[PDB]
Amino acid sequence: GKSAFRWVPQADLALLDPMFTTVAMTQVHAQLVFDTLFGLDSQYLPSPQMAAGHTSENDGLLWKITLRDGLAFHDGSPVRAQDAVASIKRWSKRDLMGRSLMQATESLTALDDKTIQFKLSKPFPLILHALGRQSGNMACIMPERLASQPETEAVKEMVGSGPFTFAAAKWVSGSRVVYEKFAGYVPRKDDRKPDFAAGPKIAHVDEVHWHIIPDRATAIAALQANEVDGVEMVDSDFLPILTQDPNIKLVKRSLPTIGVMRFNHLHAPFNNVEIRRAVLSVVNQTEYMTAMNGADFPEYWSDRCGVFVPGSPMDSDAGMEKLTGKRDIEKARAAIKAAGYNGEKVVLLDPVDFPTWHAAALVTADLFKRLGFNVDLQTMDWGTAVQRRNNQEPVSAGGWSVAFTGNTGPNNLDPAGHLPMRGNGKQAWFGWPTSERLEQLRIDWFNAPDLDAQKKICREIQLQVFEDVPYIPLGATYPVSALRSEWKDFQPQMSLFYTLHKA
Repeated sequence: GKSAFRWVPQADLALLDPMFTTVAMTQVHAQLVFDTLFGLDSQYLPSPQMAAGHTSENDGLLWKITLRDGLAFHDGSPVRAQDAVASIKRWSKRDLMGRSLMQATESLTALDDKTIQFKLSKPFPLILHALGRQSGNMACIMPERLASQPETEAVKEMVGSGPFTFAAAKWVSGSRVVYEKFAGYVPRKDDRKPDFAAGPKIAHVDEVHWHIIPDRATAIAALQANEVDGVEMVDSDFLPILTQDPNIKLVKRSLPTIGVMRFNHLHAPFNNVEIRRAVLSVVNQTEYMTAMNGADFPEYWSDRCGVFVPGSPMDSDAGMEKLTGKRDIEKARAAIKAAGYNGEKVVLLDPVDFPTWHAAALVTADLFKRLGFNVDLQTMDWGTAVQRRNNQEPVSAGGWSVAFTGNTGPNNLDPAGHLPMRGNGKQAWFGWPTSERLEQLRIDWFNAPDLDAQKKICREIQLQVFEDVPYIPLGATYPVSALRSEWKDFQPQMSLFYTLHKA
């Protein structure tokens, strides 16, 4: 009699503590079992979820957050402010955003069992954005007895307040994970349409069953045979069959993989900003996306990708002509020669066993040869290339010059966790670009008073990325999930099992 949603995750579930690890499947698990003080909508803006509201006083140095009525943990005990305080303190040990919030917090206390109080040293306008984090790491609320565990010891007992309970006796490694609708869950008021994690969270199925199927062809066959209801990760090879199947609905997920060309900024030739800007002037995202993804399903990639997720609030047209304008090879060749390039060996790391990034390496090798570079395209396994790109030494000592990879997830929405834009030198992501401007602009975004101010700073960040070229975006590739056609309102921002429904 129980209704169930049968789900094929992209990987098995290995860890249960959402504060302990950022791995994708733990964060999906977390959105079934736990809840957050604030949710994010499709514009990734915060709104009350477990909270009823908030107040800001004393010139933004004193914040009060009130819990709404009807919150309960899966053991029946109500959620209090003391549980939220203990959860936030533990969550802030490993979460980047929570760490920044508590660095600005003088004291975090519960005034009663319903009101949370932040006493701030300096203003932190991103406090609601912080407490609204949905993944990596979800700002999940646990009972104080569990939130008091050390941040270095992963929590094993699953007691959340979210719309599903974790059936621990049904977690079978390599085979099954089972979640059961929390009968005691009281969704917040229905004053807005459910949208990502904003509005009421309603479970419309009695159970969610993860079917672990490592063979991707087997998983697709189960979906077409109506043996499962959804598959998290659909490879491009299966796009023709699934598009033709009228019983299957393909879901373009909201957050893409932004492909990046990453230089080694520590040695010639890409320690020279004029050479980096010359390469930027001939990168054609249409060519990269066509080679990496094919031309048959262009609805799942974008060739107009700047620093941030295309179409998201921080995205803008600032300086985008640096990518969308004419790709002039002759002028770029002349600029590289004028900059002083003299045939130095340029090592490209080619991961032959990773098809998309192998394709990006091949496009770049041909482009660099036409630019006049002395190209050394080194073929290796992806795991080898990941080790090689950590070397900071020059090419003469076995070093590298260009590498190719992708950045996924909400980090690409804003400067907080954005990896390639960072400019703190040898403390930055591999490649180690130095841009004091980009570092200061990121800090400016943290201190920005409102959304309009944040957007203006992210325009400047994009202008500065094109000027200093810490990396070059190659395009955005959107992952795809597949569902049986009867399932509606599946949220595309994250694999979520509330809101979705059949009837």
